[PDB]
Amino acid sequence: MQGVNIYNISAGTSVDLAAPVTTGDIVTFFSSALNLNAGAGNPNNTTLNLFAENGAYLLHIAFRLQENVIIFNSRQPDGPWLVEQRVSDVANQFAGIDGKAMVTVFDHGDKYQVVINEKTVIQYTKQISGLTSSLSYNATEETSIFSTVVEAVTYTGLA
Amino acid sequence: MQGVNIYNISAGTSVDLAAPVTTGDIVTFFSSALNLNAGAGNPNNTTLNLFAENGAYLLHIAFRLQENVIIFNSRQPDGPWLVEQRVSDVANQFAGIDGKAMVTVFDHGDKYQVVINEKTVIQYTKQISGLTSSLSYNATEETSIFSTVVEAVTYTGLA
Ligand SMILES: CC(=O)N[C@H]1[C@@H](Oc2ccc([N+](=O)[O-])cc2)O[C@H](CO)[C@H](O)[C@@H]1O[C@@H]1O[C@H](CO)[C@H](O)[C@H](O)[C@H]1O
Ligand SMILES: CC(=O)N[C@H]1[C@@H](Oc2ccc([N+](=O)[O-])cc2)O[C@H](CO)[C@H](O)[C@@H]1O[C@@H]1O[C@H](CO)[C@H](O)[C@H](O)[C@H]1O
Repeated sequence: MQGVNIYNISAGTSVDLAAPVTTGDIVTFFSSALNLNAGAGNPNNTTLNLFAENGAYLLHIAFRLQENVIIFNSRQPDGPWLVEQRVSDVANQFAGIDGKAMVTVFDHGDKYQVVINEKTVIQYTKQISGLTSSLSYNATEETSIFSTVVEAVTYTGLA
Repeated sequence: MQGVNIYNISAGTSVDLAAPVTTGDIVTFFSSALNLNAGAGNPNNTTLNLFAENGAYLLHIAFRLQENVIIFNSRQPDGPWLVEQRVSDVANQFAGIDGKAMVTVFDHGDKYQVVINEKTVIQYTKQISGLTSSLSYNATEETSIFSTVVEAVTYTGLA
């Protein structure tokens, strides 16, 4: 059965999905703000994460203004960060829409397709496989590029 | 190639899709407001529509607060309106989210699954088949239950 689930994620918190995200599923994060003037992160300004049930970072999306890049990586719950994939020119990815943004992740089985607004920024070859059972939005109340609360909407049971 | 498209639909207007919505695709209408104290409709307070290339209403979603029902119907290019399907208790369908709302439509080929926020309100067996090439949001300032502008996000090329 296809379903839609909605979550309010406050900066620095995580949520367990009522409906896990697997191959064929979609998750979109909505921000009611776009603060490209957030300044230096620590080192990240904002991160959006998809976690496996074992706590592994299946997909880690990090916006780092001080380096003008968007980083994509994975990490076992007990291992070190793996190989980073980077997309340069942050402002460029959000161009066209001001004061807000949306980041969509399509779980394609072997890859995660990440779209910022209407622009696909990367076809991320997975470094770790599995279903996503938790999501998180991490940032400080001072240096995040997104609103204090980010809304996550999942479309599951699609396949 | 899976894609995300965003449209800003002002009340009383329609938009042509850059990427048509077909079987397996999804469209979600986002309202930045939810006025359940709107004046009586005549008879509709708000309607959301998916049109075929020929102008047929593939799916017509009409909210009627005063009558306390949501109407689902289809209309042939030159009319007439077809068989209406109704769902009672409008307020209850939006229960869970205050001051805003989302209506999602899944095109399952033989049916359209409509979900208000997280609740599926109907599995509408199509009366008219075909590709969705445009969308519309109709309402006026005093009768609408939604915001002046409704944002529509389409997820296509999913199948
Ligand atoms: C502070 C900082 O920019 N950290 C970067 C940096 O980390 C290292 C680690 C070790 C050494 N070294 O022994 O010489 C140099 C730099 O580069 C890393 C990539 O090579 C990371 O970018 C790291 O930041 C961390 O990135 C991960 C995701 O990959 C995650 O975002 C962490 O929160 C972040 O600290
Ligand atoms: C005004 C109104 O309530 N229109 C309804 C109604 O149509 C009639 C027809 C005759 C009379 N009357 O002689 O007193 C009153 C109401 O019921 C129709 C269904 O039997 C429709 O629901 C009609 O509204 C129209 O519905 C279609 C979708 O089916 C669409 O929403 C039109 O915009 C709407 O006017």
